[PDB]
Amino acid sequence: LELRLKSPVGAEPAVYPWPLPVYDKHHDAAHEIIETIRWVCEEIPDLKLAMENYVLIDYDTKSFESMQRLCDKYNRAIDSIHQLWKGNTRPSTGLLRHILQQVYNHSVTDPEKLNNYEPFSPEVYGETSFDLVAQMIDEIKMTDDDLFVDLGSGVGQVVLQVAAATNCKHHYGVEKADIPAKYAETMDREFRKWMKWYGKKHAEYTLERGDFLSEEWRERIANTSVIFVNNFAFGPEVDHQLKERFANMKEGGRIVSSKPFAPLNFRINSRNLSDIGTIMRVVELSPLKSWTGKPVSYYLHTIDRTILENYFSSLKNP
Ligand SMILES: COc1nc(N)nc(Nc2cc(S(N)(=O)=O)ccc2N[C@@H](c2cccc3c2OC(F)(F)O3)c2ncccc2Cl)n1
Repeated sequence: LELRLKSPVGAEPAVYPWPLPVYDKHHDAAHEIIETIRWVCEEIPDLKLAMENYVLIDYDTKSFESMQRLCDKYNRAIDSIHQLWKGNTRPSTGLLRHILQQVYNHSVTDPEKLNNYEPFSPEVYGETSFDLVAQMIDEIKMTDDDLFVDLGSGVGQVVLQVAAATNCKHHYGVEKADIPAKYAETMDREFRKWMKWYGKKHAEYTLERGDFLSEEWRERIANTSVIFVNNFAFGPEVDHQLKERFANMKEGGRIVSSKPFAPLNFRINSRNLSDIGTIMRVVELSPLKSWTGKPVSYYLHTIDRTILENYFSSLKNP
């Protein structure tokens, strides 16, 4: 009582039990199977030739026999292609969206347990966050010298997306809450397994449980080159403590957030020398400035102590 999908790169097969797991009101494992097959067919043109036309539309998700026949036809077509080949790149954006959703559906079995009613919740990642994170990746252009940290990483979705798209030395996700941090452990295993199944490359990453406001995390923030933080619902105290942590970052250190940490129009004077605006540039970025999603904006902060230095030089030399 199971369905098996052979890996296009010879990794362990994907095994699903029957009856197939139900994900949410509108998605299930049956549709994930058909979409997986269709993605592999795009990835391998020979496979599309080896597979008969009708097979990827003439199926019945409510029938074991029909689902088994679909799986069989794909498995046999993958077998002939492996026969032809007898004789590790980053995933495309479309495949990655599919992989992240697949990883989530296999990891977060109980969605009520998450208790996230907020916008940008793990449950709606594909609809809201995925495209926005992709636009953010294109805008900040990270290299192998960069270290990326998502402060309050939930189930680790942003970290997985960034690790699958960039060549940062390392990507970290830190989450305090027990339930998301526990789900993140499964997300991590499911992501590595599925990426191996597709034969797709990703950078090194770590998902960990912890408080980003802890003593251990003070020096970790100071050594981070790119911080991602959804500070939208942060209270003044968490916001205050975070600014203190950012104050130890290196020149050129960057912070990508949902609310700015300093005003966009900050003008250094004698009365505001204690403000974070004295040591960081801030710009409002928006995909609307070929975006067709929500009219969102995000904030890029760049550590630059010359703001403070130029002010002191202006006072000594008028
Ligand atoms: C508006 O309602 C709302 N409620 C809550 N709780 N959080 C937010 N957050 C929020 C608000 C706005 S805004 N400025 O248009 O109001 C815009 C974006 C977010 N969140 C984004 C996010 C946060 C930080 C840096 C970002 C970012 O996206 C980025 F990639 F561009 O760089 C998000 N967060 C968590 C996971 C995935 C994603 Cl993608 N928004």
